[PDB]
Amino acid sequence: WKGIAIALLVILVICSLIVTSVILLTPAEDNSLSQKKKVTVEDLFSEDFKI
Amino acid sequence: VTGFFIAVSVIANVVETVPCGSSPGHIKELRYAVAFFCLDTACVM
Repeated sequence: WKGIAIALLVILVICSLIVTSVILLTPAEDNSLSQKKKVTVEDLFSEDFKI
Repeated sequence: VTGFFIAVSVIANVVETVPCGSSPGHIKELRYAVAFFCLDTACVM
């Protein structure tokens, strides 16, 4: 046999490529960025905090 | 091919709540790939 096996694995490769392309293209995953940076000593002596 | 895709569908359903692939494991920063859904859809059709 083994012709059945090679045809099968070819079809599996094609279907896997299709499904992984869908997996790559479909979702967003773009949460951008959140949270604000904490306070460090360099911030104190910057011109930003001058009263 | 039908047997193989039934196997992947059932294994995906099993994995659906694996902590690495589910809500836990990432709370400090956020992976929880929802693409599982798509796989289900494909198998179903």
